[PDB]
Amino acid sequence: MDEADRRLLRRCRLRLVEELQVDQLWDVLLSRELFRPHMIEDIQRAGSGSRRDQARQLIIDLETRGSQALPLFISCLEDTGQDMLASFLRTNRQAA
Amino acid sequence: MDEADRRLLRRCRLRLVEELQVDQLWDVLLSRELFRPHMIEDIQRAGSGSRRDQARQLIIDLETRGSQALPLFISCLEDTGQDMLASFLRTNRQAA
Amino acid sequence: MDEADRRLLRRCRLRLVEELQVDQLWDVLLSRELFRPHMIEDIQRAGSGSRRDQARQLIIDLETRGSQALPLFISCLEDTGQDMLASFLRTNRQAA
Amino acid sequence: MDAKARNCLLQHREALEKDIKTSYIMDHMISDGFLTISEEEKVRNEPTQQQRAAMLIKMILKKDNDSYVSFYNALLHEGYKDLAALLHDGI
Amino acid sequence: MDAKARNCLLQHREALEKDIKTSYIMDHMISDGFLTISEEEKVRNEPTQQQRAAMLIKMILKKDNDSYVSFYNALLHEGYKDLAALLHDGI
Amino acid sequence: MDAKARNCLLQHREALEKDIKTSYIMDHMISDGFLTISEEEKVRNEPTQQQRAAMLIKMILKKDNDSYVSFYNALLHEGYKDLAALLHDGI
Amino acid sequence: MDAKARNCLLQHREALEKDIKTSYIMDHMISDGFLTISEEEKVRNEPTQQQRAAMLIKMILKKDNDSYVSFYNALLHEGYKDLAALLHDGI
Amino acid sequence: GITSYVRTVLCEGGVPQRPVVFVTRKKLVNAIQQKLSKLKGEPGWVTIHGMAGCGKSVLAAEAVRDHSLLEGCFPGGVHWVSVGKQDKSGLLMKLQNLCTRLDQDESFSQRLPLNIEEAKDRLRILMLRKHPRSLLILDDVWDSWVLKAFDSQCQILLTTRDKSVTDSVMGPKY
Amino acid sequence: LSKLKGEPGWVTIHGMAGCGKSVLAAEAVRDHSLLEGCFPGGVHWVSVGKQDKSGLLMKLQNLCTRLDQDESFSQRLPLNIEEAKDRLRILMLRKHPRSLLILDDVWDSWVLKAFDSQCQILLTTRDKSVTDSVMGPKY
Amino acid sequence: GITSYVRTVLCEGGVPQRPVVFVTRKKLVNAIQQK
Amino acid sequence: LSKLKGEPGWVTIHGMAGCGKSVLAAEAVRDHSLLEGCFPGGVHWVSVGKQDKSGLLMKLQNLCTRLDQDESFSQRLPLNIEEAKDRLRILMLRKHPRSLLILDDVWDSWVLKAFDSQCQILLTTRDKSVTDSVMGPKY
Amino acid sequence: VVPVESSLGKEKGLEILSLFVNMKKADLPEQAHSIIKECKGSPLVVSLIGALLRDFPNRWEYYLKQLQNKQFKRIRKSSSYDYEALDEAMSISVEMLREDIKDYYTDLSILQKDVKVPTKVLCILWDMETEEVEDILQ
Ligand SMILES: Nc1ncnc2c1ncn2[C@H]1C[C@H](O)[C@@H](COP(=O)(O)OP(=O)(O)OP(=O)(O)O)O1
Ligand SMILES: Nc1ncnc2c1ncn2[C@H]1C[C@H](O)[C@@H](COP(=O)(O)OP(=O)(O)OP(=O)(O)O)O1
Ligand SMILES: Nc1ncnc2c1ncn2[C@H]1C[C@H](O)[C@@H](COP(=O)(O)OP(=O)(O)OP(=O)(O)O)O1
Ligand SMILES: [Mg+2]
Ligand SMILES: [Mg+2]
Ligand SMILES: [Mg+2]
Repeated sequence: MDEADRRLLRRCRLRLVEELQVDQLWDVLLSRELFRPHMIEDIQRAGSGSRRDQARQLIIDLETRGSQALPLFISCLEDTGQDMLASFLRTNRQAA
Repeated sequence: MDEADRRLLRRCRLRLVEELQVDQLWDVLLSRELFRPHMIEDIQRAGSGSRRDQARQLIIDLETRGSQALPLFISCLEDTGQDMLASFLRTNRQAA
Repeated sequence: MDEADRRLLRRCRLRLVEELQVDQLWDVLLSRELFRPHMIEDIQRAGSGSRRDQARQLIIDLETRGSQALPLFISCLEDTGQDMLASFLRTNRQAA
Repeated sequence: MDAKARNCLLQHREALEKDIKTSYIMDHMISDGFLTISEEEKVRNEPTQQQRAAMLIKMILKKDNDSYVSFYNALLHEGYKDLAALLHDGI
Repeated sequence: MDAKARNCLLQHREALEKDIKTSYIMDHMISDGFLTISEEEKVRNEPTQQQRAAMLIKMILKKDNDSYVSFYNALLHEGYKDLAALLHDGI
Repeated sequence: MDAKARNCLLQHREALEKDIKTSYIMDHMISDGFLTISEEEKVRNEPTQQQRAAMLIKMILKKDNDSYVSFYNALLHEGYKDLAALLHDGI
Repeated sequence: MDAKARNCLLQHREALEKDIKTSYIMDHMISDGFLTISEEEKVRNEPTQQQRAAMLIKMILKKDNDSYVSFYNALLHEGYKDLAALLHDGI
Repeated sequence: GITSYVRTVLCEGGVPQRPVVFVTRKKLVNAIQQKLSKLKGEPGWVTIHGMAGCGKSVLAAEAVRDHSLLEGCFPGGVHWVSVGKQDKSGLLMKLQNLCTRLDQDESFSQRLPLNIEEAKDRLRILMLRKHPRSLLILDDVWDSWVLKAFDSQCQILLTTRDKSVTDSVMGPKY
Repeated sequence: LSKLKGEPGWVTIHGMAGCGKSVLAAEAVRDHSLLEGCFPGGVHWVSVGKQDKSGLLMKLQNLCTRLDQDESFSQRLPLNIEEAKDRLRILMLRKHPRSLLILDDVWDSWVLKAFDSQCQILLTTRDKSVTDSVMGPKY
Repeated sequence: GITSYVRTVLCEGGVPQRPVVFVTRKKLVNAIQQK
Repeated sequence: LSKLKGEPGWVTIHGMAGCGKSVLAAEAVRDHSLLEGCFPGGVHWVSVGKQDKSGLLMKLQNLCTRLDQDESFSQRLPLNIEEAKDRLRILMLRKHPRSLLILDDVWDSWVLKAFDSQCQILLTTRDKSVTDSVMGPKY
Repeated sequence: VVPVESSLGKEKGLEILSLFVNMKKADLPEQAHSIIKECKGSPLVVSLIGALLRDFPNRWEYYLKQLQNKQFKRIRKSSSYDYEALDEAMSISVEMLREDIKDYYTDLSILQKDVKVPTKVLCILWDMETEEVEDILQ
């Protein structure tokens, strides 16, 4: 995963951990092979297992998923209906 | 970073290490490029990793970030909502 | 604990921590005196306290519990009903 | 390890450190018998994951060829496809 | 510093080293302007807190009277009441 | 300490370092009077448990006979049965 | 290295030593292949960061032109913008 | 119009300040300076000469007195050495003294060379790394071995009475 | 004395013997206003007296030791007058940027030749011929 | 065509710079260099 | 040799010339059991020979250099025998707590007077008169 | 070992002479061609003549006849090179030879500028046996 995407996930930390809805993402992250089944459970069990803790662990692990981690993540957001979040991320990566 | 700002960070050591809230600063320090991702991790892992130890390492490393280190630091404090701390620092640098 | 057992537990690390069920082991590790009450709590508090982290710390500490650490560990696995895991370990040590 | 192996690691050790999570990878390497418990704790003890990755890689560099393949298989098995791809060159 | 000051320090430097934690005290002395960043790192770099305390005290001994009062105020402000009491004699 | 004691330690100090965890053992000792808080921090400050064990053992070797028994009782009390067994020879 | 390069370093080596943190910079230079592990430990072994910086700079001064650019890129990449600016003159 | 900064560099260099009662020689100063500009890089020697008391030193001091040629051209500071006339022993001391002057940091060995060549090494190395963009000016000079000694491969300009003096030396001469 | 606000400069004060020449020098600097605003550098006084070449040499080393309180500069002392001149100039230039040096007596020119650091030094004396070797504004 | 860098290494080495009035001996230089 | 488990002590071994006197000394310590349990300190051997006062002095400095491998102690060497005695005693006391020193020959008392560090030293020889100046248990 | 014969090239020396006096090669005077023949490619002689000419462009023939004279005491220049003149260099070489050898060289003096003499005649003058005579020459 390049520095631009890693920095983007860092700068956007708050917006992300405040807005991410993970309940319906699990299957899409698996279905698109963004994360492996073992990591998915690690994320769901992160911290207190609260939506925020899960969301935070998800975006941190994202840095380790390769060059297509972000656009793949964006695709999962969209098929989950999280359009504003997907939009914000897209506009940022596309601002190049 | 000039001597006035270095001296200011020294004289204000206590107030700073007693008041600094770092949890929500990380992303702003990164987003404003005050510190580099590697240093940010070094700060978070400083000492026992306690809020104070992190806060102390942050303000020490600040001396090495150039002439805009302080006003940039002040901007991160403000976008974190640490208004009294930002105010105190501003009044001091502006007292010239 | 001899080198053969120190290597067997390592080569099977995954199959172990990636299979180990610790919830019902605690009392058996204590009841058989495989570990001391304070180490048991250290293991349960390992990392995020996740089953995996606990399982990983358990098998690492096992190296320090003497020559009967493995066969004693195997006995705890069996009285916990973890037959496949106990079987795999037995077949390996018995392959001599 | 091989020259091309050691060099492939060095050539991509930065991209690796910036992404990979050491715990799962060390579980594999421990199981494979290419990483020790002590080595594992030195890596885990690092303050940030970038340093843990850095320490792991630092260690693997002084290891045999089989450890290069163990690390490569672990990356694949753990979802680090693109990074495993970059290392395919090395052996 | 004064004779009585320097001597009061020496008379109790052992009890001090065996109890005081330097970081908080150095925050105060840095703010007061009686300790430098370099001096602070030399103290912090010491392997054990007894040596850090020992280094701090070693430094303060060659300092002016105001540093003796800065160290004394810091001790009080930091909860080392009994040790500040012992130093009350010195100035 | 006794020749056989000091030697028994040396004869098994490697197996010990490779397995024992110092904190619990130091809790016992620190209570027996054979270990000092400072000694305890020097051991705790070591980067790896093998070095902590190594430091503890390094210290115990220069100690009296009672410390050999304190360390032996601690090992037993803490579950290091086999290692306590190996030291039974020493006193 | 070049006269202007070496001189640019000397002209600003003091401002550099008073601000830069060597570890991150050495990670870059090691990766670039312009710093060795031994050299890295000599620098790291220094008691204070000013001496570490001083040692690094002392070493770079006897290096080739590419090392001057490696150090310059590292500074930029690490946030030492103003100091990299001052060295822009050198090559 | 002297810049404040120019004086600061010049003070470090040690060139004498121009006599209070002086009168510019614009054409001459301009010529030396433009020529002096010429060896933009790479070694090089400049000789200036006249019958005794022709304004030879003052021009040298005056030429460098200006900001434009010096500042853009010469990132290295200017060092002035007063060579005079010397027996072999006397010459030796000047070298050590230039050694002490140039190495303000003292990082280099406190011990001083007992051999001329070793001093030549300390000069060349110091000019090369410590201050290469540096220009060295000499005063008088009456025999060749002297410039042989200073022949550091780094620009040095000698101002004098004999023009024969810079014949031993190698590199472009004007 | 205020006049040479910056840049080198020498001041000579003279009278027939016992005219209050030193006391005035001490007295002039005795005041806060001229000294404090004007002279961020400290004031250093040297008692030159009358000297053979060897005697003069020692005073220089002694001024060297006096000025370099830190000792950062080489503990070794110059055996050559000029080298001492370098240590003075450099020390005046960096270590004590705004410093004023006062001299007492002085009976021959080479002496001021020695002290001719390009940094303000004021000599107080009996002969007014003495400061003729020197260069820079003289009052 | 001297590289700027070549001169920088050469200066450190201390070899004299070639006399301004010189004339290459290509064959000879080539032979020594190849050898 | 085991007998002086602690606290100073000297052992003398003697015979008419060529009785196996040294080899036994070398041989006795050659074994693990007595040495290892008993002697946490290393063993140091010194070949004293026969010496004029000046000659003796050097051996002491050489033992000084040998014992202080770290070099933490002053690089400068004592010019006085007693000072060397201090360096030995102190070094034996702290640097090598359980050490045993063996000597070869020895022909006059002042010599052992010199080595009389209060730390066990065993001298092997021809005269048995030699260890009469010394104090502490002798066997 | 790479062995440098002292020769140079007539084309090259003209190249060198031009640089010494700064003129298009053709613009060079008729005198110039002949002096180079004397030079025999010892670039030291060419630089030595060349610099010598920098001072006195008018006295061009003079040195021509001077080298026609065959004495090198006339030609001198201070130079980067470590000797006043070409005669100066040879003297330095002669001294080293061990005294027994040294006398022999002088006998060697008689031999023509351009004769490859068969070893024997050297044997005859020396009166010393052939296996020996070759080695000193070696
Ligand atoms: N504007 C001026 N330019 C040149 N000379 C001046 C000027 N004003 C006054 N002078 C006089 C005073 C000085 O004594 C003298 C300058 O000395 P200078 O030209 O350096 O002689 P010099 O150093 O060449 O002599 P020497 O050959 O003996 O070294 O000319
Ligand atoms: N207010 C005053 N001003 C000047 N001189 C005073 C005053 N009060 C007393 N004196 C006397 C006492 C001193 O001996 C003397 C002052 O010495 P001073 O004027 O420095 O002589 P001097 O140093 O010029 O002599 P020399 O030329 O021998 O150095 O005048
Ligand atoms: N097993 C043995 N034990 C003793 N001596 C042996 C043995 N084997 C051979 N030897 C011979 C060889 C040696 O030269 C000699 C041993 O020397 P040693 O007994 O140390 O004499 P010494 O050192 O007492 O003589 P001196 O009184 O002159 O010092 O005996
Ligand atoms: Mg002159
Ligand atoms: Mg007076
Ligand atoms: Mg013997």
